[PDB]
Amino acid sequence: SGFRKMAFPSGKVEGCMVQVTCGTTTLNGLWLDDVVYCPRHVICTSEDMLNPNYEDLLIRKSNHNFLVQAGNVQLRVIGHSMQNCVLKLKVDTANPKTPKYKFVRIQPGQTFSVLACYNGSPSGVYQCAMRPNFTIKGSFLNGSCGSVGFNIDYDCVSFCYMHHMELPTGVHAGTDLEGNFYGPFVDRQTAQAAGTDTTITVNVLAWLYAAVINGDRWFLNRFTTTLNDFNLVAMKYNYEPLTQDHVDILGPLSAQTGIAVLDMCASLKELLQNGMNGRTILGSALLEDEFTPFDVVRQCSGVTFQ
Amino acid sequence: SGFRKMAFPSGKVEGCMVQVTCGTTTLNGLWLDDVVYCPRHVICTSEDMLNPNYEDLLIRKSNHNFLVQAGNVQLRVIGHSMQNCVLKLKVDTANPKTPKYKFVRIQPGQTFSVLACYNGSPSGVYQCAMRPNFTIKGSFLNGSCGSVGFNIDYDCVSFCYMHHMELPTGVHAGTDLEGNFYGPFVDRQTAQAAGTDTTITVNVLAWLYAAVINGDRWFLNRFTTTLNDFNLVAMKYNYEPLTQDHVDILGPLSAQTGIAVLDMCASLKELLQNGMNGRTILGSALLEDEFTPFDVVRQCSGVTFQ
Ligand SMILES: *[C@@H](CS(C)(=O)=O)[C@H](CCC(N)=O)NC(=O)[C@H](CC(C)C)NC(=O)[C@@H](NC(=O)[C@H](CC)NC(=O)CCOCCOCCOCCOCCNC(=O)CCCC[C@H]1[SH]=C[C@@H]2NC(=O)N[C@@H]21)C(C)(C)C
Ligand SMILES: *[C@@H](CS(C)(=O)=O)[C@H](CCC(N)=O)NC(=O)[C@H](CC(C)C)NC(=O)[C@@H](NC(=O)[C@H](CC)NC(=O)CCOCCOCCOCCOCCNC(=O)CCCC[C@H]1[SH]=C[C@@H]2NC(=O)N[C@@H]21)C(C)(C)C
Ligand SMILES: [Cl-]
Ligand SMILES: [Cl-]
Ligand SMILES: [Cl-]
Ligand code: NA
Ligand code: NA
Repeated sequence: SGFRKMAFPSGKVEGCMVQVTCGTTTLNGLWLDDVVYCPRHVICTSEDMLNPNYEDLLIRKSNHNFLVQAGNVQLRVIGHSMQNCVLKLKVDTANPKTPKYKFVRIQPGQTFSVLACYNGSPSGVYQCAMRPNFTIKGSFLNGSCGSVGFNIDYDCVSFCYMHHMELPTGVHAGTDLEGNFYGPFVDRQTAQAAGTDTTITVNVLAWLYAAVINGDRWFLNRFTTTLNDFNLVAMKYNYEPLTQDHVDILGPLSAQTGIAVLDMCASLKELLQNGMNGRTILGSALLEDEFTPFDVVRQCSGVTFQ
Repeated sequence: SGFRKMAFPSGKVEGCMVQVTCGTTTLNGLWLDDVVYCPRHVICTSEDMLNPNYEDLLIRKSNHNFLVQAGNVQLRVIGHSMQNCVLKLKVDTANPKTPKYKFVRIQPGQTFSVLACYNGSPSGVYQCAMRPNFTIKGSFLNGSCGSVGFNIDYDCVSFCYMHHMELPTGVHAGTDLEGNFYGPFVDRQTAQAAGTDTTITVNVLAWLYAAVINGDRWFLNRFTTTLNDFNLVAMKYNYEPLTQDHVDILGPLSAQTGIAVLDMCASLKELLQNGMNGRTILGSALLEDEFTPFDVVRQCSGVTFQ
């Protein structure tokens, strides 16, 4: 038993991380097969990141204007193209450690592991969620771009995020592995703001089910609620409205625990209105929203089948 | 910027994980060089884990009573010995992926990454701390024994924990890699209890420095305190007494931020007496104690030198 912010094992992604340098710009690349993927802003100088012309910048470059190092061993670039906001660099050697993989574009509320990298080298792993405003609450410094987010399913790595920038609020923005931004953001040093964020209601409910699985039951009450009366309360506390589809995906946890989804909604309603009274739930004084229903089943049972 | 519960990249440890089976007991082993390390209770049957005689159980076994699988490929055992609560299994093949490593025994308050494993296969990574009562607040199920805790320094893996059991309070106990229990625990299914736990004061202070580094400053006040007047308050809230040695190891964060350690103690005193008033610090309503001073410097700067 126990319930932690759990990330996927990072080794399969570590074997893909390389360094990419173009001019006075160095960052991280993802080496899969004979392609290295990386943020297109590697082709900028610092003096030219406010409103760059990537199209011009790219034609002006040749394959020898890209040092790719896999640790110590240079990889010769033999081709270069841009898709949306990523650079694809064709190299002369397929990565022997390329895992089984997919490029996926995730939905807001979905979680993933981030391998934070510097100088093409893995530094740390943590878990986070695509926020409803298409930002992530990451931990990233200068040099971290090209770090990726991923889920693992079987021996299959689903890459979902590549890091590009920090907004002034201290939150992070990036792309899918086809180079398409999550949210209404562009890769330039302009005054962009995220939407006001919201609490991921279905994840809060999933995490109250994890608390019950782990013997933490004090907040369960004898009441029920309708979906609309729940949303009337929840939206007052800046929770996303709960949808029938979200009730549906909670069904397996409801069946496992014997607590009806709208009964768990009743418990959450009372927690929002009354607060916790100095109590905690799985060691938290806040209601956590960065575990999906799948995350709860994986950590509480699925891992034993690894 | 940003501050997450960050684990070390797990790939170097993933390359060491194998499965060990002896009879009706399967768990995880750590394969370094030509030795596999694992909990000695692999030599029990379930019916015989209440008060086993490991000495007897061990002599009754031969090298062919141990199936070691590195994924699909069996490793022939050519010798077997017991040190404290670990089994060492000599095999005929040194692990080609053995990292540079040390066995270290950590202190209470120190943090480490856990690679949780089932069937000799990596399932998840999370960060935790050796609690003052020599337990850890883990996430472990049936099949997880032999999962390890570690820190990485350079390319060097310091192994500090091997998982053996869960106490009735839902917390975890285990050994160093020489098989010595952290705390007053034994590897048998008897009614053992941990000491009442305490809050790791120096880690709370480290995490208030991380909050200041990351622009979260609301809780800083104009006051100072003496060490004894601080401990008078802190011990009332179940905090470990702050020692001069703990003040000393906060010095680098004090110099970086320009906030004197005893001024930060004054801010923590006011937080303990008044509470947060619905405010949060780095997204928490509780004062977090599972980041060391080193953890804060690593995540806020050190990683850029990876
Ligand atoms: C990874 C990179 S690496 C290489 O280090 O590995 C890092 C990861 C960072 C992290 N901590 O997570 N990423 C980066 O460093 C980013 C790279 C960028 C290429 C995306 N950068 C950042 O993350 C930086 N973040 C930002 O800069 C953010 C969001 C991008 N923004 C801000 O912080 C707020 C800044 O606002 C300042 C105001 O900016 C301008 C306002 O925008 C509107 C104007 O836009 C149109 C521009 N117009 C022109 O240029 C016209 C020119 C010609 C006509 C002119 S000339 C005379 C006329 N008069 C006029 O008025 N106009 C006419 C960072 C580093 C975190 C801060
Ligand atoms: C990893 C293993 S694996 C194989 O699955 O990979 C797992 C990880 C578990 C996890 N979730 O983290 N680990 C385990 O399964 C552990 C393996 C063990 C070998 C350590 N087990 C556990 O973690 C279990 N945990 C526990 O069992 C814990 C702590 C060990 N304890 C409890 O939960 C509380 C249980 O208390 C029950 C009472 O027990 C007995 C009281 O103890 C005092 C007595 O001790 C002396 C015994 N005396 C004798 O035997 C005397 C016999 C002869 C004389 C007798 S006969 C007639 C006379 N009359 C008398 O009165 N006496 C005389 C677990 C699985 C989590 C619950
Ligand atoms: Cl939701
Ligand atoms: Cl302390
Ligand atoms: Cl909290
Ligand atoms: Na919803
Ligand atoms: Na102390």
